[PDB]
Amino acid sequence: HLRTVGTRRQQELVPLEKSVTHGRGSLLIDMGLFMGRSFRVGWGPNWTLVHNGDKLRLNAEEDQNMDTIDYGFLPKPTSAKSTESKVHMEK
Amino acid sequence: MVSVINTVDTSHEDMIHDAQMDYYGIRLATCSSDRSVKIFDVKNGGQILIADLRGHDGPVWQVAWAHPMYGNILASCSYDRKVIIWKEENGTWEKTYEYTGHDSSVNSVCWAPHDFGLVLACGSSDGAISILTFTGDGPWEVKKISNAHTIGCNAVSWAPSVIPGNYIKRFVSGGCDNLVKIWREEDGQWKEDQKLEAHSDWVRDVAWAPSIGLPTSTIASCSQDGRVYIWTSDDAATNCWTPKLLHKFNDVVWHVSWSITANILAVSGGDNKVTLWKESVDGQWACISDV
Amino acid sequence: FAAKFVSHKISRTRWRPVQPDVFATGSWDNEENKVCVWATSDPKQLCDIKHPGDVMDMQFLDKERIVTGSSTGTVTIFRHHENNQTLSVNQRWEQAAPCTAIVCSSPEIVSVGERINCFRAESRDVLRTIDDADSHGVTFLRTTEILTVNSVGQLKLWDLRKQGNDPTQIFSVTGERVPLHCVDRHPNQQHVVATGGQDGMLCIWDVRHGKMPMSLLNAHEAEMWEVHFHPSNPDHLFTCSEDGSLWHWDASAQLEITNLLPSSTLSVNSLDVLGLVCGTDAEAIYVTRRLF
Amino acid sequence: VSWDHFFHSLMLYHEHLRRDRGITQRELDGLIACLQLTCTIIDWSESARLALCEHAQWMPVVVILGLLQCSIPPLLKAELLKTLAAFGKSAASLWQSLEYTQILGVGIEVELNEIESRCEEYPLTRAFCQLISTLVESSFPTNLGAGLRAPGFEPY
Repeated sequence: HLRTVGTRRQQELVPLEKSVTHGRGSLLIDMGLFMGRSFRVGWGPNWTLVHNGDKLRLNAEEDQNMDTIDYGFLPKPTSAKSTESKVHMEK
Repeated sequence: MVSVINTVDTSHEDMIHDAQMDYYGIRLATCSSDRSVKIFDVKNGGQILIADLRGHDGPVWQVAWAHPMYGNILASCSYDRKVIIWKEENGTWEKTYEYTGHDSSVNSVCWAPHDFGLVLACGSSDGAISILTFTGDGPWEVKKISNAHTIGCNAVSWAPSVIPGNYIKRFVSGGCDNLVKIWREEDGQWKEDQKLEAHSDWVRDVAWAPSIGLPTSTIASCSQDGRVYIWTSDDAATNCWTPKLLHKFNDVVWHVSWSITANILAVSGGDNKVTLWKESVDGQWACISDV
Repeated sequence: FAAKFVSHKISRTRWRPVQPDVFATGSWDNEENKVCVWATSDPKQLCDIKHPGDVMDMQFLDKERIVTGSSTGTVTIFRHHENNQTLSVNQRWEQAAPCTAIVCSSPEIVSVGERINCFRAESRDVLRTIDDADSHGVTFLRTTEILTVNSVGQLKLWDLRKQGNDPTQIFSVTGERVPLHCVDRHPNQQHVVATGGQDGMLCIWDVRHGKMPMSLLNAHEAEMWEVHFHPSNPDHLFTCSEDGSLWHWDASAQLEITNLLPSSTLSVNSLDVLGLVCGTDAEAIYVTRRLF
Repeated sequence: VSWDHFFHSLMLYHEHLRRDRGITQRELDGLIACLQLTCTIIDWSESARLALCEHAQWMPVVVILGLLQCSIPPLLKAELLKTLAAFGKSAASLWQSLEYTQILGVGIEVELNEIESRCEEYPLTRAFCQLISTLVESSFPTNLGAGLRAPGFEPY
C-alpha cells in the first residue's frame, strides 16, 4: 500500500514533470525559417523522457540498472564496464 | 535525486542492462530496455552481431548462458513476466521453451552448476522464484516457491557444486525486503535454510563466489543503502553467516560479480563507475583500481 | 578615392565580415590606443573602442565579433554587437614580447612572434604551446601546418597538428638579406606562395616544384609593405613600398606596374580588400574607399 | 556469384588496406578494372544494376563508403561514384546513406580543402559532379537534412 502511495506520489511527480516538459516546449519552442541561427533548447529532456518511459513507481525506481552489470573472470579477467567505451582492449 | 542523476547522465550511446560472455569466451549475449536479446561474437576482440532474438513485451533484465554440455542454450528474463530459453541447432537460434508462471516481472535468472543437471532458477518481482528442470525431450517441470521475499526478488545466485565426497545444493537470493535468504533443497522442494538481514534497504544483487576448491564459501551482496557485504561461512555444516562490510558509497550499488581465481569483486554502482576489490592479507577489503 | 583624415595614425583596416563597405580600423600609437568599428563610411563611430593595449593581432571574430591581440603579446577580443552598440570583451590573455603577424586556421587563431601560444575557438586555456624561440611569417598552408619565418626571412614549415617542436621543412633564400616583413601564400592553391623583397623585389615560391626562389623583382623602393589582392580575383593584385607607396602591378593582366595610389603620403595601415588598404611597414594614417 | 565474390574481395581488400595507394600498382590497377567493369555492367542493364543495388552478400554500398573513408586513390573514388550510379537509377535509401555519411560535414569540408590543395589535374572532380546531378534528378526527400536545422537539402 505504501509503495502504491509512493507511485501515486511518483505519478504526481511525473505529471508535474510532464507539465514542466510542456512548459519547456512552450517556452523553448523555436521556429526560425527558412534557415536561422541555432538557438539553445531543452532537446536533451525529450531524449531522457523516452528512456524513463522504457525504464517504467517502486518497480521503476528499483528497476533501473545503477550502471549496472558486473563481469566475472577466470583465467583471468574479462573486461566489463557499462561503460566509458563496455570492453577494454588492454595492451 | 534520480531526475538529477538522469540530467547528469545524458547517455553517449544506447544502453544495455546485463550482458554475459559465453563459456569458452566465444559469444557475448546482451539485452537492453528495447526488448531485444542480441547475441554478439567476439573473435579477436572485435564485436560482430549474429542474431536479434526479439520476443519480450517488456525490457529484458538479466541473461545467462547454459553450460556447453547441453549444446548451446541461452536464457533471458524480462519485465513481461516471461522467461525465454533459446536453443541453437546449426545456426537455428529458435526458442525451444518459454515459461510464464510468475505474475509480476522477472528480475533475474541463473543456471545451476552443470553437475546438478540443467536447472534454471528464476526470481520474480511478485516475491516468487520459479525453477525449471530439464527432462528427456521438450518438457520442463517447474518447482515454484511462493512468497520467498516480501515485496519481490532481485537476485538469484547458485551455490558452487560441492561434492559430498547424497548431494546437497544451497542457493541464496536477495530481494526487496532487505533479506538475503539462502535456500536448501531435499527430495524436490526448496526450503529457506536461513535469512540474512544486514541491509537497510532493497538487496540489489547477490553473488555466490566460486569456491577455489577452498571450503570457506563466501557470498557478496549490494543494496540501495550503498553498502557491499561479503558474508562468510567459517566452516562446512555450521549455520553461521558472519557479514563483513566491504565499503559504503553515498549512492546505490547495482551489480556485484566475482572474478574466478583471485576472488576479486567487481562492484558496479554509485557514480557510473565500477571498482575492483581484493581481500588483503590482513582481511580488510581494498579497491585495486577504478575501471 | 574619397580620402578621410582620421587625425589618427592608422595601424589596422578590415573590410569586415558581414563589399568593402563596413570598414573597421585599429589605431595604434596613441595615448589610449585606439580602434573604431562601423567607422566611417557616415561619421558612424559606433564602436570607437576605448582601449588600453594596442593592436598586434586583429580579426573580425564574427560579423558580430572581433578578435585581436594586445601590445605586450596580450590578447583582446570582444563581440561586436552592432545592434545595441555595446559589446562584451571575450578574450583577455596576459602573456601569449609582442606578436609579429597574424595567421588563421579556423577557428584556432594561430600566429607567430618576433614562441607560439595556440589559443583557439573558446579555448580560453592555452592548449598547444610549441615554445620554440623565433630568431613573422605565419599562415595555414594546410590545417594545421604552418611555417615560421624568422627575421632572417627564414621560413620553416612546422605544425601544431602532430606532436613535436621542430619544423618539418624550411624555405630560405640564398642570402638571407632582408628581415621578416611580408610573405605571400596564394588563395589560388594553399600550396602556392610568394613573398615580397624588402628591396622592392618579389620572392615567389614553389612548394611542390622544388623549393627554389622562383621570382624576385626590383620594382619597389622600400621594405615590403603589403599587397592589395582581389578577394576573388586571385591574380589581380598590386604592389607597394614602405613609405606607404603603391605601384600597381597589374597581375591579372604583362608587367604593368605604375604609380598607383593617391601617393606620396606617409605609411598605410593593414590589408583587407574585397569588392580597403595594403598596409605599409610603418602604418600611418591614410584612406580611400572606392575599391571597385 | 562472381559479382558477389568480387564484392567479398573488395570487403577483404578494404580490410587488408586498413590493416596495412597502400597496395602493389598491378593489384590496385586490377581493382580499378574490377570497379570499372562493375560500373559499366550496372548502368547498361536495369536488372543487373538492381541486383547490385540491393544484394546482401555483395555489400557494395557499405564497402564503397569504407573505401571512401579510408585513405584512397582518385581512380578508386571515381569507381565508387560509378557504383553509386546504379543505386541512384534503381532515392530515400540513397539520401539516408548520404545523411549517414555526413554524420560520419566537417570531414566533407576537409575533403574539399584537400581538393583545393590538389589535385591530380581535376580528373577526380567530374564524376562526383555527375553523381550529384543524378541524385538531384531523383526526387528530394523531406526527411533528409532534418537533423541539421531548417534546410538540409540546400547546403549541398
